Amino acid sequence: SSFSKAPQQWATFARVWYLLDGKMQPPGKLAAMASVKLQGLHKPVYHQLSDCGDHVVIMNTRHIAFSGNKWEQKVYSSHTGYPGGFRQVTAAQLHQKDPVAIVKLAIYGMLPKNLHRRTMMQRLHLFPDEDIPEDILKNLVEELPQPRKVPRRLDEYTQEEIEAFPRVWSPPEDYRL
Amino acid sequence: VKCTRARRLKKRSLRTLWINRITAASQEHGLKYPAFIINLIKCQVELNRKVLADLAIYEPKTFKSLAALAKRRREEGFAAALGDGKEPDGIFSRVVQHR
Amino acid sequence: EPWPIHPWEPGSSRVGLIALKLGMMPLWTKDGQKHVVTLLQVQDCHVLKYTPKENHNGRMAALTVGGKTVSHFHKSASILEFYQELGLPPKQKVKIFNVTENAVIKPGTPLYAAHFRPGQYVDVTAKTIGKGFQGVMRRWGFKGQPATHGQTKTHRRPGAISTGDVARVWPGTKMPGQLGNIDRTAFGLKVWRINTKHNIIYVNGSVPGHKNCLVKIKDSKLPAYKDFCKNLPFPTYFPDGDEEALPEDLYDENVCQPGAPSITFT
Amino acid sequence: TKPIPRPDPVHNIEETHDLVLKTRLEEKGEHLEQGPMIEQLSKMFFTTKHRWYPRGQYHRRRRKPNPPKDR
Amino acid sequence: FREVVEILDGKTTIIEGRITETPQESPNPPNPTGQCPICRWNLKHKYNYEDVLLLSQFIRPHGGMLPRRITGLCQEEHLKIEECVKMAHRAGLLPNHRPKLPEGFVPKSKPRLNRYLTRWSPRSVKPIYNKGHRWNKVRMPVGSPLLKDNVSYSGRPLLLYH
Amino acid sequence: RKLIAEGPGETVLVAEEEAARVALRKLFGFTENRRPWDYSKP
Amino acid sequence: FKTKGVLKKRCRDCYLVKRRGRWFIYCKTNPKHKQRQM
RNA sequence: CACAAACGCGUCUCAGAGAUAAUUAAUGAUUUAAUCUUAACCUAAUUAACUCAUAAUAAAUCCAGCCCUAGAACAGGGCACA
Ligand SMILES: [Mg+2]
Ligand SMILES: [Mg+2]
Ligand SMILES: [Mg+2]
Ligand SMILES: [Mg+2]
Ligand SMILES: [Mg+2]
Ligand SMILES: [Mg+2]
Ligand SMILES: [Mg+2]
Ligand SMILES: [Mg+2]
Ligand SMILES: [Mg+2]
Ligand SMILES: [Mg+2]
Ligand SMILES: [Mg+2]
Ligand SMILES: [Zn+2]
Ligand SMILES: [Zn+2]
Repeated sequence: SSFSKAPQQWATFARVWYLLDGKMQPPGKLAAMASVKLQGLHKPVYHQLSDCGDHVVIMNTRHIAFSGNKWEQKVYSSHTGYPGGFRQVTAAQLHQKDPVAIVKLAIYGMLPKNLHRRTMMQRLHLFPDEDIPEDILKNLVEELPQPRKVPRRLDEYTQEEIEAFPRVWSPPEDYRL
Repeated sequence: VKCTRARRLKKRSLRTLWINRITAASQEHGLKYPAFIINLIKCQVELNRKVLADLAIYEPKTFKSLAALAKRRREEGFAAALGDGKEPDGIFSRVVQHR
Repeated sequence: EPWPIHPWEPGSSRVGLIALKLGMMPLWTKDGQKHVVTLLQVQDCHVLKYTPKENHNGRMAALTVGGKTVSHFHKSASILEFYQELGLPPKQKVKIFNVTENAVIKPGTPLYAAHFRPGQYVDVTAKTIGKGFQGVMRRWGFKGQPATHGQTKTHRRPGAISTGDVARVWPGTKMPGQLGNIDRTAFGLKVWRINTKHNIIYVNGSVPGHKNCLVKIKDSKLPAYKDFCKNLPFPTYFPDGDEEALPEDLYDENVCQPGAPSITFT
Repeated sequence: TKPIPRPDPVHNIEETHDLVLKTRLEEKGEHLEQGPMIEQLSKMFFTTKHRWYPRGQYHRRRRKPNPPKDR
Repeated sequence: FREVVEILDGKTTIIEGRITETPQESPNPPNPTGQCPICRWNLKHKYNYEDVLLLSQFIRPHGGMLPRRITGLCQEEHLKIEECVKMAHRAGLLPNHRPKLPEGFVPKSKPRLNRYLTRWSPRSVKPIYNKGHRWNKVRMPVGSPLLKDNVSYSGRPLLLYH
Repeated sequence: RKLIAEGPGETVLVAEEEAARVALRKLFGFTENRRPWDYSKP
Repeated sequence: FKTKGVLKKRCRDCYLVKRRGRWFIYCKTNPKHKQRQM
């Protein structure tokens, strides 16, 4: 509370590094919080003219999940400027070629369309797997919770829970499976 | 002409900035802005967004107390709605008339 | 102090050379056909530095090869320092070859034209003859307008360049500009003759670039001759390894040698 | 809480001449071109390269010499 | 449960049916008056693709569906549970309910893309290159429409097309 | 093992110096949350 | 195959199957009865 | 072709992997038969595109003057053999 002016300003406008797991998580919901943190909309001291911005490191990018048939239906279109140089790549193909590109484009779209978008994008770090350099690892402060709960598989359920779950119907003995 | 238009728009811009700051501070306490606002209103606490943003920026303890009060009011309202009982009333849900 | 020599593998690649384009010569085959060969003279080929596979590409290592000798008085301080630490005089053209990790050679090793044997397919990279800022007819081959049917100041103009509705021209539009002074590579050039004494390679077909210019020679990367390096010396040609002097000229199985019985059909 | 990390090492110390050893840790200098310098600064501060370029007379003259200060 | 066992002993084929013990229904259902199993266990408008413990009760070991005349469900719940089972299988749940192929498990393919709430088959939907404008937009369907009657604690309708 | 003061800084040494300054101010009573000077007529 | 908007069986051996996201009337006795819903 | 160059009418070279739309059959329930499956598991025959191996550039702070097959200017390559 009773700090000098320079250290108080430094503490108020200090940058923060956040961690975000991307395994079994929707790109849109990940990008929402990524954009919030990048713009600094989580800080009561936020202002458009101010340079308040926090770094976000997203891991397990290759293990991302799309709801529905977006893997097969969603497309990304680019153009090289040259005639006949317009390409439309499926989401699955784009993820196979570069896992980072999906979440990178999602965050790029969710970010505001001003000139600060490039500046806040340069603060973003995306990694396909849990292989992060120590220089970035030593800067992490906290890890944001996963926006989507990962459902359990059948084999991942414990036997006590399986037994506690009642059997709704009784199969006949004469039937064959 | 732009000066007049921007003077008119300054109130809206500063209100939106205050709302954004309040949303930031409330989500920092794990509470949503509409719920926080409606629960603070239900507690007969007439503080505008400017004062709320100033408190969030400079009075973290006071703003956390306000957020806790709003969450308590929300929980009391939810309990009353679930119960549907006239006799059971929350401590902070009581309404005080003018004096 | 030779580096260890690794056995040849099917997925391995060999290092190239840097030669000088002398000129063109005819060469007749035993079947009566006539081909045109180009003379590439390997004056000074030396391995300068070695770059690790991980630090260069992550798939294949890189070997740096120098060309013919040049003067010290016209090179930069950093280049002179690098050559002083290497122990060799400065070279003219410095090139990088992508080779596999099992075919690496110690820097400072010289290379000879015997690296290629009679009968092989090589790729030649060089800067073609730069024709400067040339017109569109010479550059892209666009046909001109009629010469005397009334055309006014248009005999070599490109004509229409775009469309009215687009209100702009596409970046891929062909326009007059620089022509020739660019690096090009010719693939699948067959080699017929190897002159050991003068270190000369006879490569079939035309070689991009003017005469008396540096040429980067490597093996053919075409899929038809991907595994032709098995019979060739895998690391490089070591004149001291065999302890036997090769003949002055090595010919292919079909080359009609200058000393011939004047073959006649039967 | 965790203890404060302390890093204190002087590898430039020479037993032959401490006077030269002291200047060995101070004679470090480097100069780069504008492009590489801007790229290095952008990489260090996690910003873009467009910020570090200088500005012209028209913008540098109109800056307020004595901006108001609060507090 | 009935199992078919085949024995080969010197150009002789013996086909036999063996009956094994099977689990029975729990003694106390919350609504014994309900004729339908789900409708009497009060799981109607409650289950989803995430609830694997209910979907795994009646499915063949190779992931196949079970006849309604044997199961006993109402037609609507039967269709909803079939849709949920298909969605779970496409999403990657029920790992142990796949046929065992010793020859095909060695040649690995591209890694399985993580997905959930998938409505159509991954191999039958062509990419939408036009995607439509704001007023006319080809929305991407997510989830099965048969699950629109599930309880919504938040109260917001489930977006079936996004 | 009882926290008396805390201080931020760019580096660890500056943060420690600021924490020492905060502790000294708290001990001497010259704090931002102190009693304002009394301007009245006794 | 004939592409149609409405599919109908031309004989008793035609069977309707949903494949590749479309509907197909397949007939083995009469191959000319192959119908594909557009 | 009255320049040492340019030029064609003259000469040399021109490629591997994945992927698919339509359409074929294996295994299999809803619909214990069958059925290529907007049911899964791996399937195999498969258009053109499209990407990727591969290919090219990819050694920073000497540049007054003199040549150049390098070039509008600016740039670039050489000036030790002789
Ligand atoms: Mg007003
Ligand atoms: Mg030229
Ligand atoms: Mg003409
Ligand atoms: Mg005229
Ligand atoms: Mg004329
Ligand atoms: Mg005229
Ligand atoms: Mg336009
Ligand atoms: Mg069957
Ligand atoms: Mg059949
Ligand atoms: Mg490539
Ligand atoms: Mg030069
Ligand atoms: Zn029912
Ligand atoms: Zn028929």
